[PDB]
Amino acid sequence: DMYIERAGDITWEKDAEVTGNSPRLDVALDESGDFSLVE
Amino acid sequence: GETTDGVYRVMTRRLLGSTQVGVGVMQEGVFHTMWHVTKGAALRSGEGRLDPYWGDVKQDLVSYCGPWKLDAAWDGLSEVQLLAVPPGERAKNIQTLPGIFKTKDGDIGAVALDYPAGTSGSPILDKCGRVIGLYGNGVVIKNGSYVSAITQGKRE
Ligand SMILES: O=C1CC[C@@H](NC(=O)c2cscn2)CN1
Ligand SMILES: O=C1CC[C@@H](NC(=O)c2cscn2)CN1
Repeated sequence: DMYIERAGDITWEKDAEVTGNSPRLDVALDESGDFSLVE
Repeated sequence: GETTDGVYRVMTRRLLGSTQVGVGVMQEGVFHTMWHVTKGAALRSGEGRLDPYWGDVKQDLVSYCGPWKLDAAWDGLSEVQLLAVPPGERAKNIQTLPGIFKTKDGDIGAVALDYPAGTSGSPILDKCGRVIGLYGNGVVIKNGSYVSAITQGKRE
């Protein structure tokens, strides 16, 4: 049996940690919902 | 059960201890998560039961108690925040400029942030606090890193 527990409000945080790059990738999506790289 | 708007952890007691299998969003009385988190199974919220209402394996999304309510979209230019809810750890916002998944059916925003699999379903927000999609379905790139699509449903 799966169950849910509240973890917080959904709000934008001013001055949150800023990280991560922005890659532009060629991808395919199959019928099972799995993404894959097209190369 | 608890029906207050917000981000929730999706837990299971079937495995060792209490394990977090994912995350979801409660908005307008509907619970929204990724299909791979629950596999369409019923959910418990205290003494209450949440039954699936809509789901789609290809989109990897599922809603409970009602139709999908989230319809905000990434504007294609601005930074966003992943409100990551990792297993056993506090909710924390991480700001990032999304990249792009280019497909034969159109372009989708993508976030290059790495978290344990049990973080799937954490919401991605715009500057107005609107949920523009869920984190947790994507790809592993050439350096072992993880890049998730910004997955959004359709409000009927
Ligand atoms: O066309 C296809 C490709 C593979 C399979 N999809 C699933 O993974 C699946 C089906 S029911 C739950 N998952 C069935 N359909
Ligand atoms: O929410 C998320 C983040 C981690 C991701 N894990 C992987 O499937 C995976 C396999 S190899 C690297 N990551 C799943 N979804």
